[PDB]
Amino acid sequence: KVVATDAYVTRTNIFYHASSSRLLAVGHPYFSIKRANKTVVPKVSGYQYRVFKVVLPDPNKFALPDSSLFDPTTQRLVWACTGLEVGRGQPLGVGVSGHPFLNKYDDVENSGSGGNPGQDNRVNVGMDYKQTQLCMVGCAPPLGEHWGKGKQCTNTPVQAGDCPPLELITSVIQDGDMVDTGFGAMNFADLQTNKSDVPIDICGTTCKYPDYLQMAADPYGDRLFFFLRKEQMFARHFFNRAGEVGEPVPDTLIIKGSGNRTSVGSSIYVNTPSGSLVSSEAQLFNKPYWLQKAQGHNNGICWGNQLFVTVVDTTRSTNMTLCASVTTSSTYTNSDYKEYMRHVEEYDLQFIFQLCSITLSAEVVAYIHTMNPSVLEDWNFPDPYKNLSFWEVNLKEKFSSELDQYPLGRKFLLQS
Amino acid sequence: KVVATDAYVTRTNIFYHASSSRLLAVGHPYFSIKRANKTVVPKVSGYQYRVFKVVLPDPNKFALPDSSLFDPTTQRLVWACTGLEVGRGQPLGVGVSGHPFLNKYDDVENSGSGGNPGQDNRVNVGMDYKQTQLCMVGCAPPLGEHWGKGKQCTNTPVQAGDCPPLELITSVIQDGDMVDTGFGAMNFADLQTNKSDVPIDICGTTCKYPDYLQMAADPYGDRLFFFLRKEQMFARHFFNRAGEVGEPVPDTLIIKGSGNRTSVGSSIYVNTPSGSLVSSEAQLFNKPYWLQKAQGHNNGICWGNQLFVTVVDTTRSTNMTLCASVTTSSTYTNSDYKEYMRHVEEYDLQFIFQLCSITLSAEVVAYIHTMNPSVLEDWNFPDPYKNLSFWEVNLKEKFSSELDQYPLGRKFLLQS
Amino acid sequence: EVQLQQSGAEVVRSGASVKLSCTASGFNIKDYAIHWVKQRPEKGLEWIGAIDPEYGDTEYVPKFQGKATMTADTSSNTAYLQLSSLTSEDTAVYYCNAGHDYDRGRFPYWG
Repeated sequence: KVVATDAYVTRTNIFYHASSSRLLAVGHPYFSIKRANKTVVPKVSGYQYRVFKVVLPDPNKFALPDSSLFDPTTQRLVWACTGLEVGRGQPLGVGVSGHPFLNKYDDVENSGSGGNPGQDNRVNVGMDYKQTQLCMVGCAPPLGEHWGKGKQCTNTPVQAGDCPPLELITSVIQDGDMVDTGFGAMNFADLQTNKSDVPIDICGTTCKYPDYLQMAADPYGDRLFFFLRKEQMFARHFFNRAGEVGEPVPDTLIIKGSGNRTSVGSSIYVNTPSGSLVSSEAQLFNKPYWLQKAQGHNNGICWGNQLFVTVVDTTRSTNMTLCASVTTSSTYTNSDYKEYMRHVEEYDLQFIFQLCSITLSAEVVAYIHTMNPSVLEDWNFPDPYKNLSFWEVNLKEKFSSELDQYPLGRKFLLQS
Repeated sequence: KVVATDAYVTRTNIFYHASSSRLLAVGHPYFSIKRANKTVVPKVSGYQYRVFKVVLPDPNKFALPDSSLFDPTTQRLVWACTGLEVGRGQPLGVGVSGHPFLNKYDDVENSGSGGNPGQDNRVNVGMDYKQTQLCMVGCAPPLGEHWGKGKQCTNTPVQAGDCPPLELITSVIQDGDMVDTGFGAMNFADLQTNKSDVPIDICGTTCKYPDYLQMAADPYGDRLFFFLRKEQMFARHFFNRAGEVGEPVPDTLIIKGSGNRTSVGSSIYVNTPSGSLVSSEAQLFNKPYWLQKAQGHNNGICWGNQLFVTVVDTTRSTNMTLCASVTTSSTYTNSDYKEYMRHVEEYDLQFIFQLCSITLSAEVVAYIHTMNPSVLEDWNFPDPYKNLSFWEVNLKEKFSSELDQYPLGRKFLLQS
Repeated sequence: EVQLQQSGAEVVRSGASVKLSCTASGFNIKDYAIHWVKQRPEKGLEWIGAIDPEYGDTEYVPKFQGKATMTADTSSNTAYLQLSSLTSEDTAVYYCNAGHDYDRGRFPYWG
């Protein structure tokens, strides 16, 4: 029922290069800065999804060299992605996140500690996250999965303070969403009500993980032209949570003591992650990728003249520390200086597209009415994505037929 | 519009070898030593850029074996780089930097500490930097990028002590500039006014990182004949900065406590880097590199009879400790000895060039007037780089046509 | 250009409440640590409490707990200090002072 694009999309020999030039994002790696109403400094962190909405010029309205390539009737044009290079322009490094009131009780990795459960046992703790690299391409935005407070309720009927129901939520990954760290893909705003179980840059948001299984199993495969990924982490330290244990250890599994003790210690264990070593040999970017064959049926056809490129790069997450002097006392005094957190992201999106024509027979028009119907409506033969947020990359007026004048174009001529 | 040199630069069969002999740099790994006005001991650190300005003899004025190769009119000669080996002659190792008054408050990786904010909480802390290897070749000096105090200001209008505006500044990498460490590529002299956030060898200078994206996007590509790189680091320890938080954690992100506590801990986290293991298998040097094909249009043509070779090697950063006795008491007394820091760098630059001729037609002269016009002026058909600082390597009177009499020449005959 | 304007002098009968205000100390993102000081012609200076705009934290003295109530309006504004059952021992001059950005000791900016 679903056929590959190679059956009804004829290929040409016309190739074009388009570069986004240098793209810079400068902000705060932990939280947005709002004074007094709207944001003044955005939240820019290396552990955020970079979902670029690349807008392509309509080839049916493009100033092509010759219009004899196709007939205005019965035939329409569409761009096909054949080359891609996501350039990163920052030094490799690891950034750290933390929480001045992290819900950490005792370092449970080694031993300790007797009995100090009290009002507030939160400690100022910092950590580095799990290393994650990934990049995807499609003509539709990618799907991410995360665990959120599920619809209530499986079984019945009563509150309160009980464990919230979990539901696997599939959603659209927007530009700025957090990637998984070392604590799963979940909605920390709803599932952790104390605002203190995870570092501050994720404790009020949601970490989303790509739903590779669903996007690969989609019929047309508009969301996964291809993907590359590298995740790695290890257990740095261990500790337990402060507060009441909602679900105690069964009576059958612990022999109660002990004269003293008698109160079972906190049995809610969670470990801090660590991204380990970052190296140049492990880099996925700064090298071209050629879409020789697509996993789905959509073989790189950019329907709607748009392209969604998702990028996650935690290998350049170094957070710069700034120090501004308020005064200069005779001696050194901490009150004279203000410390600031700043993070930066540098991107250079390079694409190479192939022009393609489609002979619109009765069967072709029928097959294209199903699937995305706007493809026929925009061809003359409202956007539901205006509620989401993507990094707009306007590549109109940026297409060039002189391939050898650009790095990715030079690599294309000598390859594939 | 821009064409490769292979179209208008004809190749010959004449090859030459040129060696810089042993190059030694001995100094202080942290700072220059000035008594009383000018420097007596230079700053020599493994984390400095080694930008060698290799001067080549003019082939149009060279004592060639036969002048019948070219016509003095309509034709000119120029050297082309075909072989390169940057030899390093020191034991592999890791050197450490530190600061007797580093702005470190509490070890935030594990836990702690209650409430000791005071006048001065700076601690004497030492650390090892991120491992970085790289080497580049071009006929123009390389471009580096760093974050500096930006032009004031985006938005308006008031001081003081606020966060300084950030601007990505591209500049020329001079010999002696500091490579990135673990705290990013920034101008620590302007962005960190307390002179105490990073170790002393970078706290008063600027760390520059190569702008690979810009140098690769250059039309003529005179700055990147090729490049090789290897960066690696991991997070050693975590801590927070002392002083006032310039941008506090938003309210929505922390539940205020606590009877005690009540004061939000320092939420300015930065981690110490570590270069991890250095090994011989990871070495980029002591092996020849043959410029088979260039990424840019300049396919290894040394315009102006000069060649810029940039080298960064942190795998031989071992800092030697010297101890001189002022006196010799009957017992051991620390007052009898002075401790000194010394670092050394040993290089041996080996090149193999190919003679090339250029037939200067009306179109060729026009294409060469654009781009670098001095190429035509020096051919008889002020230097803006005298304000910069490079390691002068005079290879005039060092060219030899007997290739088999040298190591790189022997490797050239049996290869390529 | 860093001065603090208050509410103004007030004559109150015994047994009624009074509300004092401060100005230009307590903004979003900045973050001051506001203190209040009582000056009685016999007891000198007495510290009342420390309030932090933004977070809105509150600390008091056991002598003044139940006598002085502290509030903070994050927008503009602030810092309101109100006293309940007023007696003859409350006849004093009250100051709103803020050390620049944070902490206790420092009062360089007084009301």
